[PDB]
Amino acid sequence: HKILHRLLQE
Amino acid sequence: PESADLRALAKHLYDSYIKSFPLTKAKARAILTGKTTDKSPFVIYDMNSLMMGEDKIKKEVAIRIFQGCQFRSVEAVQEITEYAKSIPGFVNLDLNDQVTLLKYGVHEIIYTMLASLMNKDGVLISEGQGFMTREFLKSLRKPFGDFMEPKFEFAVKFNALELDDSDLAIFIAVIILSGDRPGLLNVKPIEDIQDNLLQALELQLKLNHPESSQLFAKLLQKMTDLRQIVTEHVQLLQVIKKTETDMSLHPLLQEIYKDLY
Ligand SMILES: *c1ccc([N+](=O)[O-])cc1C(=O)N=C
Repeated sequence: HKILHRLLQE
Repeated sequence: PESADLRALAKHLYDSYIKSFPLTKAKARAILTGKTTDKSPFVIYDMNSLMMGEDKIKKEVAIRIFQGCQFRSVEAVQEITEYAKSIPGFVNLDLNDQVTLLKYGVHEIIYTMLASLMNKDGVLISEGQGFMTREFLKSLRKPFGDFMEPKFEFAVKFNALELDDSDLAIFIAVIILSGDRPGLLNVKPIEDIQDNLLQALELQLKLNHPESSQLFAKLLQKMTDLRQIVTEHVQLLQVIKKTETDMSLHPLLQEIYKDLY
């Protein structure tokens, strides 16, 4: 879940 | 007393909700009613209207529509993830739970929110600038003609409950924090938060609709309808993902749908 992590990480 | 802490949470979430979502039920109704100072939406009732309408919006017709619908969902997921982050306690959870909570939550919330945008006849689009008819969407060729119809059916029942943006802000929080999604590592802290959110949601419904009773209970029955509606949908994506190779599914959407119901 690459983008989800990214979105959450932001 | 405690009703204070919960009154606060409800206002924090409404604030967060309004920052996060561009088009509220408030303006959407105003537009749909037409009782507003802004220019009316460009109605899209057929292929001709659509083509003329193309200029006022952000490959065969049906597949074009589905790609727009795709573009928009992705923006939805971003708005919802941003909102989730503002739920007190949400970001303290395991990052893998955060992902799971969202992975399963987002389609339930899209449909909750679509309904603010819908009526018996059709659905607002491009931030209230279009109004794409329900007749027109049915008319699309299989499988695409059955894609939006279950959501109109849900919408007509849900919009009856006459909920407010302030009610919805909490209602969507409660959905996201469902401790019973496949593959959570640590359920307890999620359930902890949901109990808060459910109390705040109960208070909010007593306060905002003091004449109406059982809106709370009615509303929690609908939370189960959605999971079914979302399953029915994921199934449809499999049907669409297979019978059409002409189309590509968006990476973010893939993430969600892969290993989902
Ligand atoms: C439209 C098109 C595609 C998808 N999807 O694959 O998840 C969802 C939607 C939708 O109903 N968006 C508002």
